Amino acid sequence: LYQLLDGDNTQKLFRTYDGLESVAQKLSQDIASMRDQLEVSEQEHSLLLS
Amino acid sequence: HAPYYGIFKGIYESVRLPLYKAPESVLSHVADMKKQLFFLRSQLSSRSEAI
Amino acid sequence: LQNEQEKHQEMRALLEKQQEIYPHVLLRCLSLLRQAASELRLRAQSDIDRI
Repeated sequence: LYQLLDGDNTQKLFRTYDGLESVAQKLSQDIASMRDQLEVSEQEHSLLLS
Repeated sequence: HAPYYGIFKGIYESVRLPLYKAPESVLSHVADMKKQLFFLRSQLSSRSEAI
Repeated sequence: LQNEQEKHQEMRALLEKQQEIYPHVLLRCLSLLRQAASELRLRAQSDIDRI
């Protein structure tokens, strides 16, 4: 689950459970932030069209 | 009753996996969330190039 | 539910393609109207009417 979330990129000698929850929260925030950026891009495109 | 239940509950709330779901569905759900993130990245790149 | 999620993605991809094409059609129409206004009305016709 940690490998699925953070990839192989972090050579963290120790994986923690707080670290697992943090990377899970980050995936959820990255999806939310990309939806918000897409919605801003839709508004900009709608304003250009108008 | 597992001492780790409080931690996995926080992970399920973070990944938006319902508590009634099978525990084997967790890795498959996170893999589909990563697929969704990659799709939204492609979509934003397309739309920014079109603008 | 799965079929309606697939239909959602397919309609969204079709919507995004039409959103890319529509501004370019409007820009071509604006270009033709600008040519009619600047080259024909303000210049070529104005010179005809003076003479």
